[PDB]
Amino acid sequence: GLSDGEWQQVLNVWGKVEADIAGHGQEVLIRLFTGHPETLEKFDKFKHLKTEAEMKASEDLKKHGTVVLTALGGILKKKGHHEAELKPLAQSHATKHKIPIKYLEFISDAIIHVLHSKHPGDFGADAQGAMTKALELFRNDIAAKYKELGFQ
Ligand code: MNR
Repeated sequence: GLSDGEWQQVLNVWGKVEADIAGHGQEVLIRLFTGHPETLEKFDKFKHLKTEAEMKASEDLKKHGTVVLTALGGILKKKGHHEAELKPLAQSHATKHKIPIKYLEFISDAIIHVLHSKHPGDFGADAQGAMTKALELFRNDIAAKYKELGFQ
């Protein structure tokens, strides 16, 4: 797990996200979609978005970004005690949305990129280490649920 110090770093970084949840959410999804276009195909509501301009101009994409990061923030603030919060997410993503764990790796990487991009020089080595651990933990706990379900 993460140490108390590490959790404190994670939630300190998360302060940045909470000052502009929609802006961070939007940039994360744009980073995901642009770098990994196959991921767009998992969203019937975003498949029409043929350019990054269209993405940036989509109010509904920003709205979804807010839903996404609010859910992740809820999870993070549990500091690893997130079984109740994580289980239904794991299950909807495997069973309904059919999201391979690879795409969760992609979005983890996107969050790290976006934090650097929006806060250059203000996302230190220790912070990146802590946030990365927290995201791997999220990812790994989801992967356990995927295995249970036999979802690939
Ligand atoms: C590559 C694609 C996917 C990735 C990566 C991804 C990563 C993440 C993620 C990681 C930080 C969090 C937190 C996250 C959280 C959500 N997510 Mn998710 N998600 N996610 C979807 C694709 C993806 N998610 C799709 C598709 C829906 C349904 C969208 C619609 O309303 O049409 C959805 C829906 C949701 C919903 C709405 C409730 C539900 O359906 O369970 C939440 C909350």
